[PDB]
Amino acid sequence: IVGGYTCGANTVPYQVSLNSGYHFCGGSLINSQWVVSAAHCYKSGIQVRLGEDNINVVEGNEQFISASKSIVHPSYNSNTLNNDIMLIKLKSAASLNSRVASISLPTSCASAGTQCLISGWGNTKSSGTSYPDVLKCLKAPILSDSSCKSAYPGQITSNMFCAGYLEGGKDSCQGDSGGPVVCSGKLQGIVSWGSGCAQKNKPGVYTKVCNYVSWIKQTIASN
Ligand SMILES: NC(=[NH2+])c1ccc2[nH]c(-c3cccc(OC4CCCC4)c3[O-])cc2c1
Ligand SMILES: [Ca+2]
Repeated sequence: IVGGYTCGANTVPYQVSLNSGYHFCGGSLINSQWVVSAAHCYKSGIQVRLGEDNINVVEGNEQFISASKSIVHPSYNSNTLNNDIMLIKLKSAASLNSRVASISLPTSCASAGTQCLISGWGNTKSSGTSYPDVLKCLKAPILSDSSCKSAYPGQITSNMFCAGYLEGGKDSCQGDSGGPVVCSGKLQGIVSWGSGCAQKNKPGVYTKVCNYVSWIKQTIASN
């Protein structure tokens, strides 16, 4: 996160770290055995880490659970990043409490102007790499489709939305991929891509979760 602040230990209880010997993406806990992330974060050998704050130290509250299966959306296109969503089933259910909790799926899409919280252990510099130890947060508004599309002409599909600041300085970045964009207590986005990080007129692009609520439910129900 660039231009973000320290969230505070466990203040974001649905945030998970996807790890394979190092943190590479984020994800959101939606129920004791399922997490939602970005299809582009897929790999084998993923251990899901819950109750994390500082990713390099064990401080208590952490639950490390291996992933049983990752389900990349059947229509994910790695060249356009359209349908950039994946579901991971955990080997065992997580113990939920106030430090580890799931987040709710939306009943409706959100509108431009809605303020959302984005979190992650991704890069904090726009020019260079600086990865934090603790979880960073950023409050960002969903942008209008005309501003999104004027920013990335021909690259936005209807399963994407832009959120951020066109002046630059505050944005999500690499390492945050796969994680949550929560608005009014509902998971509305998944960190997906953008051009550089916190650059002027290049806001972040997120996977529009409201368009997959039925797919997520049908898939969890059949697995
Ligand atoms: N400007 C933004 N709001 C933004 C948001 C998410 C991003 N993710 C990335 C990104 C860049 C290089 C590699 C990535 O994923 C690989 C790391 C782990 C496995 C996949 C990214 O997600 C850039 C990037 C930029
Ligand atoms: Ca830790």
